[PDB]
Order: sequence, then structure tokens, then C-alpha cells
Amino acid sequence: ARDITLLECVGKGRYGEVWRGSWQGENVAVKIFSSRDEKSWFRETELYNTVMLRHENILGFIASDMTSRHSSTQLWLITHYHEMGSLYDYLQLTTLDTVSCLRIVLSIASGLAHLHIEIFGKPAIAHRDLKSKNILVKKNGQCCIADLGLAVMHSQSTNQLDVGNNPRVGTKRYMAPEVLDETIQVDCFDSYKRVDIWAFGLVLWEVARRMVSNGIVEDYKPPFYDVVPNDPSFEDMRKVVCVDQQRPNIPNRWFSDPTLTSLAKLMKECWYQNPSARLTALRIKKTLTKID
Amino acid sequence: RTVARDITLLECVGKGRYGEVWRGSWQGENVAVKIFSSRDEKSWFRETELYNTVMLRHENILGFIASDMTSRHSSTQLWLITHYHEMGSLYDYLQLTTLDTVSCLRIVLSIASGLAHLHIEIFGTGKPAIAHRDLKSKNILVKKNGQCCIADLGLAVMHRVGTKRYMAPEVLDETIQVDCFDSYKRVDIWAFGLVLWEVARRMVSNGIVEDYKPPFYDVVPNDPSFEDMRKVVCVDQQRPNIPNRWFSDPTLTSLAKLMKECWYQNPSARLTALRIKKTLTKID
Ligand SMILES: COc1cc(-c2cncc(-c3ccc(C4CCN(C)CC4)cc3)c2C)cc(OC)c1OC
Ligand SMILES: COc1cc(-c2cncc(-c3ccc(C4CCN(C)CC4)cc3)c2C)cc(OC)c1OC
Ligand SMILES: COc1cc(-c2cncc(-c3ccc(C4CCN(C)CC4)cc3)c2C)cc(OC)c1OC
Ligand SMILES: COc1cc(-c2cncc(-c3ccc(C4CCN(C)CC4)cc3)c2C)cc(OC)c1OC
Repeated sequence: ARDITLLECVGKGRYGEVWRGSWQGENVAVKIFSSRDEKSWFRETELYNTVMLRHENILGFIASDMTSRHSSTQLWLITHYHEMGSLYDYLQLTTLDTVSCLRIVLSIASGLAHLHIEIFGKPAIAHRDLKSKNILVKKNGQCCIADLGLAVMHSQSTNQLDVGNNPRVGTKRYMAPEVLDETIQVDCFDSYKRVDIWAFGLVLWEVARRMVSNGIVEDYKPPFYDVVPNDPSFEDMRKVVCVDQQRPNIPNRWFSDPTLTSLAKLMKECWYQNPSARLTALRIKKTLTKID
Repeated sequence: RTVARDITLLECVGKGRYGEVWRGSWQGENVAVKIFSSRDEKSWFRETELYNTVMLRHENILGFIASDMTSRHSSTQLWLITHYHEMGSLYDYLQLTTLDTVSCLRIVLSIASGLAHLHIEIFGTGKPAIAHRDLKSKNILVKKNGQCCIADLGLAVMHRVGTKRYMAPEVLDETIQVDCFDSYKRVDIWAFGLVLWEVARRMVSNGIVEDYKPPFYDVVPNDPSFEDMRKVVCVDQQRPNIPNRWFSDPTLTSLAKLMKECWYQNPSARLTALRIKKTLTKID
């Protein structure tokens, strides 16, 4: 049984469209890529060829298709469906307790360490577009990382780095200093891992804002909401992150709560301008495993 | 809307190291389904990457329908779906069938037409230049209208090794200029000249025809080694035999000349696919 029914559109953007569909009686997600993003479709397909990519905290792959008649091409990705939506959606109108906040951020750290660490198989993988819209929320209170169209792969045993062919760049709001100032070392796998760590720290901040302590919580805001225009340009982000050396502010109410005090320390160790000073994904996972 | 993806696999029409090809049915319509071996996964990726870059559409190119990747419990399944040609490969067809002047010319001009379409860069939104890198009579299909189409872009390059029996001298002696796209066109032209020879042998003249044989059948073993081929093609500089009977027939006399000008040791002396088309249009 291969047939799918497209039932409702759950997202439309420059990327294309995502539909809730039905397959063998179950919900699936069907992404139809824009022509503009054909190189993301092919990269995501290369990544999902890897059987040992499968993980609790990585969006589950069902199929990939490229179809054509005459001069028209359609590009399809079929995945598991998460009806709670993205972490971005979820944080807009839910607050968290300690247990839920740590479960979410540990699950994302678990997914990211699974990507970064080679299995001897699954190459080491850097994502390059980590953000709260690219994380889905699951009914077990864990999350899974989505969108491997920009990913970079590295194999330690063979000294092979595969940066793919995709002129797409990461989401501007989440770009590390070395991406915004274009000094990143493009032939260095560790450089791409460190870009993911920066973005992870931003997602940690977005989540922690929504965790209640002492009867107080912050409203959902995206990273740098206070310092850049709506719909910030590459140069807008370069100004605040590289010129102004801005980092997200830590609300002072966090310092009364031991959990949020520990999280503030962790996100600050994701945000050093020196990429080599940043924590590893494995260290973040070990730190979050110890925090309560 | 309903997205009907079910394909009924009806009969296996090919099995090899590459995997399998099946005649299949989608929505009442025959399709061909290549199911890739794990050995040959990179051929699926390369053909899929090429079609994601340029949707080739030509009478003499096998028609693309789909690339499908399906997650299994323990493996990834890779299918390429194309038009189905019930007459099968030119290799298959030549075993039994003999040709007359009109059919022989229609076959070889259709292959040259496909090959020139691959080779040529077209500007606009056009196509990059493409070299095939594994041209042979098993990678050409026969159509009911008497024309052929070129198949298998798993080794194609845009601007696994080729089949050893069809390798040009510069591939066998490792002198090929690998940073020069024209080098890869010239390797295809060599292979084209061998396919021309295979087809010409099956053209009847004055009641005479040669039996089907693959190129170099009289000088190398079955599944020749790289070294077997190097010694024939590079060291001794042998070329396929032209029978005397061809020189009584004006079509086969012209085709002998053409195939000679695809087999020069010096790759830059070989005819271009566009020049081969022009020559073929002036025969008969
Ligand atoms: C993959 O292959 C086959 C596909 C199909 C097929 C099935 N549904 C819909 C379509 C379709 C409709 C509309 C557009 C365009 C039209 C103009 N503009 C507005 C953009 C949209 C594109 C595509 C097709 C082509 C049929 C086939 O054979 C009958 C195929 O061949 C096996
Ligand atoms: C990020 O990337 C991909 C994501 C998905 C995906 C998978 N499950 C569920 C969803 C989803 C469903 C519903 C809502 C919302 C809709 C409106 N409101 C806010 C309530 C609920 C949001 C999101 C998505 C978008 C699939 C993908 O590919 C098939 C993705 O690309 C890799
Ligand atoms: C995913 O996988 C396979 C799909 C198909 C297939 C089946 N029905 C319809 C389609 C279709 C084509 C094109 C559009 C257009 C129409 C609207 N326009 C504005 C944009 C989109 C819609 C639908 C397809 C592509 C066949 C397959 O096998 C032969 C598939 O598996 C390889
Ligand atoms: C070289 O490469 C590819 C070829 C094909 C392909 C396309 N049409 C028809 C065929 C075929 C059908 C039927 C017979 C036989 C059946 C028994 N008897 C009656 C003699 C003839 C042979 C061959 C094939 C093999 C598809 C491919 O991919 C999907 C190929 O790979 C790119």
C-alpha cells in the first residue's frame, strides 16, 4: 500500500507546503517543495538514505519522491505527522513547569548529539538550520528535529567532508556570528557543529522564557525580538550579533530558580564569539541530564 | 486529492549486479521500474541528482517518470521509474533481427540525435552539457517507431566505472584529461562507434549479413579484464574488423568511414555527435 490522501494544508511558505495526509489509515505529513528549494529536497533525501539516522528525537522518514511529466517536476517528502505542531507554535500559548521544560530541552539535546556523533553506520551530521519552527512537539512531551535540507556530513574513518550543493543559508535570526560575518571556515566540520550549538542556545532561551517560576513567566518572543526589525535582514542580524555583540537578555527572575539559573549558565556557554569555546552537544546533553 | 503511488510489478525483464528491472503498471499504463541493488545505490543518486537539475525531455532519451526512496525496517529501497519499451534493448533486438538500409540508418541517426542532445549545452531555462560515460547496446532501447532511446544516466557527468569492453584507449591507459569536460564527450564518441559497428553488421547487403557479436569478440575473453582490453586497444591498437562485403554497399561503405572517425587514438581527432548527425543525414 503506497497511496496517500492529502487532507489539509498545515503550512505554506517560501519552502513550499506541508499537508496532513492519510497513509495505511494513519496521519502522515507530506511536504511539497518549492522549485526554489530543489537542492534542499535532494540533500534531505541523501540524509534519510542513512538507516542509522532513525532516532526518537529526529523526524521519522517514510518516503521521498521526485515526479515529472513534460516540463513540470514535483518534489515530495513523506514523514511522521506530529499534530501538536512545532515548538514555535506550542510555546505561543502554553507555559511549562520544570519537568516539561527539562524534558523538551533534553530531548532536543539528545537529537542534536545523535546528529553530531558518528556511528561506525551514520556519518557525523551538522544541521545548519536549527530553530524552534524546525522542532516538532510529540504527545510524550519530547521533541524531534526536522529539516535536514542544509545538513553537512563528515566521516572520521575516511576523512570525508560532504558539504553538499545548496546555496540556501540558515534562518537569519539564528545565524552564529561567524555565519553573519562570513568568516566561518567552510572546509572544517567542527565549524558547522559550533553553528548548531549557537542556534541551540537560542532555542534554550526561547523555551526557558516559558517556564514558570515563583508565579512569573515571560511572553513568547523570538531571539533578538527587541533589537532588530520585524523580518530582519542578514545585515540587520550582523549589526546586532557582530557589531553590537548582543546576546539575548537573561530575565532577572531566573536567578531565584535553580533550574533556570543552570539553564542561563548553559545557554551563555553556547554563545561565545569564539566558536571553539562553545560546549559540545554531548556535554549539553550530560549537563541537562544532571539538572532538575 | 488522492496521490496514487501503487505500481503493480508484473514481470522481471532484467536482473544483474545493478538490481532488477520490472515491467509495471501505473493507472493502466506500462512503466519500467529499476530496483537498485545496494551495490549500485550511487547510480540512483547520480541519475536523480541530474534530473533534479535538468528535466531532460527528448525523443531519443529514455523518458523519466519518477525517483522513489522508501524506508524499510532495516534498509532503504530505491526505484527509478521510466517509460516502458516493450521491444527491449538494441543488444536484445540485434540478436535475432536483421536490418535494411532504412532501418539501420533510422536506428543509428536516432542514437546520434540522443547523444548530441546530451552533449550540447543550451542557454536560458536550457540544459548543461552531459556526458553519458557508459554508452553501449544494452543501454539503448528500441521503440515501435523504429527509433531508439539512450538509457542509464547513473555515471553521467554535467558541465562504478564504464563497461570495460567499450572503454576508449585514454581510459584504459589512464591518460584521459579528467579536468576537461570535452574528454568525456570523446569517450562517448568512441563507444558510439562500437555501437555503430554492432548495428551495421546486422544490415543485409547482397544477401549477406554478419551474426551478432559484441565489439572485440574475436580478441578478448567474455568479461574481459581491464588489462585484456588495454593490450588490445592501447598496446596493439586493434579496431573492430570491417568485412569486405561492406565495400559493395554504399551505406555500409559510408558507415565504415564514420566508425573509423570515432576510433582515432587521439581523442581530439574524433568526430563530434553533431558532425555524425550531419554525415548520417547525407547517407542515402
Ligand atoms: C509523474 O508522472 C505522471 C504524472 C501525472 C500527473 C498526475 N496528476 C497531476 C499531474 C499534473 C497536473 C497539473 C500540473 C501543472 C499544470 C500547470 N500549472 C498550473 C502547474 C501544475 C502538473 C502535473 C500529472 C502530470 C500523469 C502521468 O501520466 C498520465 C504521469 O506519467 C506516468
Ligand atoms: C519543519 O519541517 C517539517 C515539519 C513537518 C510537520 C510534521 N508534523 C506536523 C507538522 C505540523 C502540523 C500542524 C501544525 C499546526 C497548524 C496550525 N496550528 C499552529 C496548529 C497545528 C504545525 C506543524 C509539520 C509542519 C513535516 C515536514 O516534512 C514532511 C517538515 O519538513 C522536513
Ligand atoms: C509522491 O509519489 C508519487 C506521486 C505520483 C503522482 C500521483 N498522482 C498525482 C501526482 C501529482 C502530480 C502533480 C501535481 C501538481 C498539481 C497541482 N500543481 C499546482 C502542483 C502539483 C499533483 C499531483 C503525482 C506526482 C506518482 C508516483 O508514481 C508514478 C509517485 O511515486 C513515485
Ligand atoms: C538500460 O537501462 C534501463 C532500461 C529500462 C527498460 C525500459 N523499457 C523496457 C525494458 C525491457 C522490457 C522488456 C524486455 C524483454 C521482455 C522479454 N522479451 C519480450 C524480450 C524483451 C527487455 C527490456 C527495460 C529494461 C529501464 C530502466 O530503468 C527503469 C533502465 O535503467 C535506467
